[PDB]
Amino acid sequence: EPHRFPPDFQWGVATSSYQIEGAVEADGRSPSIWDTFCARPGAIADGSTGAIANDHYHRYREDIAIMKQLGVNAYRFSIAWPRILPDGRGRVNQAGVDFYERLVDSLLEQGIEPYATLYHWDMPQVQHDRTPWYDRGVVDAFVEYTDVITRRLSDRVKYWMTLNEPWVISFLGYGAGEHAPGLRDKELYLRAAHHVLLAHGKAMPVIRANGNAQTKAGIVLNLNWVNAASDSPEDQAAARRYDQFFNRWFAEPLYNGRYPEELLEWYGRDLVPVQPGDFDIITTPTDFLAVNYYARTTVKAGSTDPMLQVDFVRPPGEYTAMDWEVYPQGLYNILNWLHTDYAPPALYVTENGAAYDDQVSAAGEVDDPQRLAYLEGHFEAAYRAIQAGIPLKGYFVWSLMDNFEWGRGFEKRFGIVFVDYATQQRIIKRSGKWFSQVTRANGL
Ligand SMILES: O[C@@H]1[C@@H](O)[C@H](O)OC[C@H]1O
Ligand SMILES: O[C@@H]1[C@@H](O)[C@H](O)OC[C@H]1O
Repeated sequence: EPHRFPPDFQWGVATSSYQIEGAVEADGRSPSIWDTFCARPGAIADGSTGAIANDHYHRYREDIAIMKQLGVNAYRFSIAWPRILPDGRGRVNQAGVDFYERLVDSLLEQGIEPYATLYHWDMPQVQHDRTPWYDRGVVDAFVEYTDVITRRLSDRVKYWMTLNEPWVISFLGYGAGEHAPGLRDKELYLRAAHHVLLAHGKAMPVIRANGNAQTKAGIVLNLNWVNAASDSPEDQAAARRYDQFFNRWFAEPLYNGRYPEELLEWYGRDLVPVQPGDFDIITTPTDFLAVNYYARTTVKAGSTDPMLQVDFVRPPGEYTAMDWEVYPQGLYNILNWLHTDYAPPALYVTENGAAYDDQVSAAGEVDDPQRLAYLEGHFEAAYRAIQAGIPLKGYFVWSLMDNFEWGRGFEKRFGIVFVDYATQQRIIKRSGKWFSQVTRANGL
């Protein structure tokens, strides 16, 4: 009664360049804003950096053979700007383009469809020094990079995502100081949020011009299910503000050419650097909307976040090692909201997964029953979305393998494949062996 996904459903895994590649000085790559941020005392919980990570730069063929064992028909990765244009603009680093050619050819040779993210947070440092996200000149810098890389690969890459999680780039990078470049200012976050949207909309016709009739592109939004802690008017309004901040701030511009008006007023409307024609650019038609979903966030009126006047509440329930509530209904809820309000022609889940404490048994196995249960419940929510008529075309598990989890460093393991950092040994987890069966059965 709750069995099979559509016959051409895309089952994948996802990664990003800085989280897995390592070889940070190899083959002409220049430092990213993350290579510099990892130097800051207190920025990374375990004091780690992405300098080596999974060494996927060297080990990609072995990682693609693991993908074949998992039976995925798709693979979501990001392209490092610092390998392609190490001076940020101008001179193409041929050897960096060459890595992504070898990666894309190794994937298509194994029948794995490439889903390429253009921007997953690793701007070159030298380019951030000229154009941070809050400087409108960042838009043409991103379009130039997009132009260069899409010209080289669009014969072989059909699916293109512009930027990964505008909320993270803007708010964690410039509003909360938790991600590179590590600034913390309401105005800088709002400028960066606007310029991310404009870089999305200006990139879109360049991806299309450099491609063919098969080329599909879209943006990737992180979205979480937001819940008021109670029916108190103060708590309902706290939830609505947080929802406006987290979920609607990017979606409303993308589909309706407006920011959420109540939150825009709350902030100071003049702080957002909107020019005439900007919403026409931001609303440029997309082929799909990609969604990164992890959790339910429960909000009360409070002062924890002084910017939004909210506190977070943990309902009784199940939490990952990140302290993120496990709420698979939230994924159905988000997909249904997007379907009803915006009618994207296609939806992808480009990230969903969990971090739990993992150990290699005496027998060399990784028994992760809480990660397996996490995935089973979310896959079941996706199946329900499809049965309700929501045009969900694919699902990418975060992550293929344990990697550098940004401010959490390597202590949080998201992989369905375990990495022994002492040896770079990959061990497919119990959750990975289970997924190996889901992909092959195309269902649960
Ligand atoms: O994507 C985001 C994560 O990387 C960070 O820890 O804070 C919020 C998340 O949704
Ligand atoms: O890259 C990932 C990000 O997109 C998600 O929200 O945060 C977890 C990271 O693993």
